[PDB]
Amino acid sequence: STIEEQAKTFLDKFNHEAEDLFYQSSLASWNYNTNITEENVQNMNNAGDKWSAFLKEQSTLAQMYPLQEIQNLTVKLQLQALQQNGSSVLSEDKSKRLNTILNTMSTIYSTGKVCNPDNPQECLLLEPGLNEIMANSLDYNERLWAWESWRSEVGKQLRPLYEEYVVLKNEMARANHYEDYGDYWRGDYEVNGVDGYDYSRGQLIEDVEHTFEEIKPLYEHLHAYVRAKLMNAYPSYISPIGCLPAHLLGDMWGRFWTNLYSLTVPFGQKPNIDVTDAMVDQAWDAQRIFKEAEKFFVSVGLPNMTQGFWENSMLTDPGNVQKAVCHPTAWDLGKGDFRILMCTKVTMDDFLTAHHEMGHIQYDMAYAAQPFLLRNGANEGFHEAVGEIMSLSAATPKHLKSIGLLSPDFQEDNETEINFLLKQALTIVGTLPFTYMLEKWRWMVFKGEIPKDQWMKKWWEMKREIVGVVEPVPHDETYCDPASLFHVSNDYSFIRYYTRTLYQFQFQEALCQAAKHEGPLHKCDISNSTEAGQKLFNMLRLGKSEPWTLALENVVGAKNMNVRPLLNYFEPLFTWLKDQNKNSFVGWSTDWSPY
Amino acid sequence: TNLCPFDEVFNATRFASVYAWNRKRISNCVADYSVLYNFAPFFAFKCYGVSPTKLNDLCFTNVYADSFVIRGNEVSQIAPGQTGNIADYNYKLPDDFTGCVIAWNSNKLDSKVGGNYNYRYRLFRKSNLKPFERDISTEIYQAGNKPCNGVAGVNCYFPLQSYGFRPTYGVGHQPYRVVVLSFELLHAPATVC
Ligand SMILES: *[C@@H]1O[C@H](CO)[C@@H](O)[C@H](O)[C@H]1NC(C)=O
Ligand SMILES: *[C@@H]1O[C@H](CO)[C@@H](O)[C@H](O)[C@H]1NC(C)=O
Ligand SMILES: *[C@@H]1O[C@H](CO)[C@@H](O)[C@H](O)[C@H]1NC(C)=O
Ligand SMILES: *[C@@H]1O[C@H](CO)[C@@H](O)[C@H](O)[C@H]1NC(C)=O
Ligand SMILES: *[C@@H]1O[C@H](CO)[C@@H](O)[C@H](O)[C@H]1NC(C)=O
Ligand SMILES: *[C@@H]1O[C@H](CO)[C@@H](O)[C@H](O)[C@H]1NC(C)=O
Ligand SMILES: [Zn+2]
Repeated sequence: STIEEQAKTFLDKFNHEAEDLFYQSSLASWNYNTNITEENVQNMNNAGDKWSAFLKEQSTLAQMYPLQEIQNLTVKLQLQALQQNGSSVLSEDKSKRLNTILNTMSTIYSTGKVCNPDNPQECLLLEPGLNEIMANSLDYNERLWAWESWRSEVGKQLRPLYEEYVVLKNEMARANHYEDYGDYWRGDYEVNGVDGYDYSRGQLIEDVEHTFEEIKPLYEHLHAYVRAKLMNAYPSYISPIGCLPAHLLGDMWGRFWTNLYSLTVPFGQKPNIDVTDAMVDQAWDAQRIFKEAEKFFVSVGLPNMTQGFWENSMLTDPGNVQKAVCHPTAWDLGKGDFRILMCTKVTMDDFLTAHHEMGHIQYDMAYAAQPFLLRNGANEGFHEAVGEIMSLSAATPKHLKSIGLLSPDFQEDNETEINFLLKQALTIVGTLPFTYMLEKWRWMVFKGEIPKDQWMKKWWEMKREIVGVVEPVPHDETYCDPASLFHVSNDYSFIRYYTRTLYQFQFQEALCQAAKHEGPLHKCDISNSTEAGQKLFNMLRLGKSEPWTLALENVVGAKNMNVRPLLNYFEPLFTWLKDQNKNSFVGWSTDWSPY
Repeated sequence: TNLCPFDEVFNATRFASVYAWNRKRISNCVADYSVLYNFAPFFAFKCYGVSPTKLNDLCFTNVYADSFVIRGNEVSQIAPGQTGNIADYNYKLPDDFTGCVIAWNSNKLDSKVGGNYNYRYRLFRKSNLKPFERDISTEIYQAGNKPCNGVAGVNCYFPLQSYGFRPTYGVGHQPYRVVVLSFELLHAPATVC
């Protein structure tokens, strides 16, 4: 009996036991989220504890195999997934310290109450009020006050915690045969052992920088346009050759520019295509919304929803009789059980949300035959890419006209496509530099290229160099600006939003070319096409059993990220922006300051 | 008139597990095969060696009826010349089968809220079974070079696993009752007609 046969037998037993055990935990979590009570919390906690204990005890037996004597790729991948030690190689007291640090950072961010000098008992917390006072506000002093106060209050309480967090995670990564914790994060895009599709952990940085170099000119033009319009909005506050202040971007951090559409609209007289009135006039409901999206997937050539999907899913708000979480979610409980949790209203946004969630569900159903540990996307950025490409084709005017939501007496105008493209670019292309700079900063901090006496200075000069955003007032080294974000204080990776954005348009262009589209890329529709559906299913069926480079070549025909489809998508807006930027300066100077 | 007792193997309160399947002999009676249509919705009604119509104009020495409960995914393995986890370790049909395999969904009887762990199947048998062999032995399976001393641990596994049927799985993982009828026409006078 060779060690490989023993590994296969162990994997069979583990698969059966894990498939039996994980369903109970998933069902308990669904029961708690659907119906919030006290017994449900206890049941969910017990199921989670049992699942975690089983996984730990199976990993402990899993390290028994050398893994150097296995010639089968599937067994090697499953054993590699099972054999990872995680946060257990380090000592026990250090583990308790790390857990306590994580918990205290999480609760500090969660509570984060902020008072005001106007009245001792007029405090505004983060999720209500502060987001409103930073998004829909127009006053300079008020939003400046909010931006300074929240960040000063939060960041001057997490710096000692964050330093110990960093050193403990670096120690754990070093004990796990990794250079640093940033390398531990980067290890998700690593493919080795397959000739012709070999990927290194260090190639990700080079590829990301190569893509950003091509991205930069369009961002510069959009930034110049927004700068001119916002200078028209704010008199005697924005230098024409300087950088945009941080607190004027419509968000606490500047992640999205989608709230700047009101100030920056090409042709404000023409309104965008809103369908809610047409949906209400025809007496639509949540059932009709989720039946018109199933037909979209059927017309492409993909399977339709199972019989239990309609019986078990919650597609309407239960009301005040019982409390449920309103966040839309696609649930894969396993053993052929797929559900969707959503509180659907009769609006146009819920149409696209339903399409996104059903795209998630179809992706989950695609690889239901794979082993338990190989039932996932090829990497962390394919679920969202598929969801967004599904929701992208259902918003075109042609699709709305086909389903009758738009009157046949309707023709697109050249003043509407530009406006729609700019509105979408304020959300899509306006977030790439932020994500890139944040992830680069955390990678540099983890690697140690930034000494502890240079955190804030390096942060706020990289912000000026890469993003083109200047701080309102100087911040001392006692501040922790990046910790204000949700994804920084809760130990989440922040690079999937870049690769996912690129994959969106790569997949969209591939499916557009497969469907014989004739016009521009922003009016493409994959409905009624079966070859595109077959080509997509060829990759969806793989799951996580093959390298993501091979899957990308299966769909697109290339083995690496490419930004050309995004530029093809945004070309008309780019030409219009170049046309309108004849009498303005493109670029910014970092030496200029507002203080 | 003396009719064969097809109401005892088709309509029974409880069936048997796959590894210990129930076999019954039928002889010296009059077979009314159209009665088998009293249920009506049948997930599988395959017949090998005989016409799709049952041809009530046939006489055989005796009939054998085998009953068990499997998943909906494993119904396709009950066929001559098939490989898998059920056709190799639990129940095998000969390459020259002459009989009919009937299978129907029984989710409302064999599934319970919280699990139904009364149905088991054999795994790691160490060798393929010959046609019509039972093997209800329960001993620790040894996959390795260190002998097991009668107890499980490391490379020593209990051969039988449970199904754990529940409502709200899906037709792939739902209970299915399977009855296999075989006709043995081998010498002697014919007593089943
Ligand atoms: C929610 O849980 C409570 C607590 O037992 C129960 O009484 C109620 O019936 C549940 N509601 C639903 C819809 O299951
Ligand atoms: C790896 O094992 C699986 C079954 O566990 C088998 O189907 C596959 O062919 C094996 N790989 C190779 C390259 O033979
Ligand atoms: C996991 O930790 C155990 C405990 O010493 C060690 O033997 C094993 O080599 C480790 N495996 C990996 C992949 O780090
Ligand atoms: C949904 O799937 C079924 C299952 O084959 C099939 O009849 C068809 O594709 C769909 N049915 C309807 C009524 O749309
Ligand atoms: C797709 O096919 C359906 C039915 O064949 C048809 O009604 C519709 O106009 C076609 N086009 C779109 C964009 O739905
Ligand atoms: C139940 O038994 C009757 C005979 O009493 C039979 O006609 C019917 O088919 C049985 N139901 C089954 C086998 O589901
Ligand atoms: Zn999503």
